Amino acid sequence: ILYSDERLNVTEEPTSNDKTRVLSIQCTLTEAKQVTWRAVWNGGGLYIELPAGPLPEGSKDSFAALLEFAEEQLRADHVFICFPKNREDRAALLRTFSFLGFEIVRPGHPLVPKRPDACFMVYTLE
Repeated sequence: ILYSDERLNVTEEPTSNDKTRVLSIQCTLTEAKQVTWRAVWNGGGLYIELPAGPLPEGSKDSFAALLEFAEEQLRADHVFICFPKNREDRAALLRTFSFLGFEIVRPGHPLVPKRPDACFMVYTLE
């Protein structure tokens, strides 16, 4: 099931009556920016994973908007945003998002704890 709203179209891909699920959110260049996003649903919170998307050349107001909509429907709060470290982008990203009151953490895999260089952020009903 996929619906399209104001320049935003999402497709929900559930799996069984348990466990996590997979969802895709596509945002159009409403403000001159179009990117394909990938988000996985984990429990009562939304998860955002950036496999390979244009980090730079994007505003911050757009991100906040998509966050408000998703939270409305899902009615959740625990939203996480994880993206790589291209060059000059994560700085301002936290500068604004910090207005919410999230926590900064880094990924740690049993094989490769730190190396991929992926900034992970986790926030909940503040």
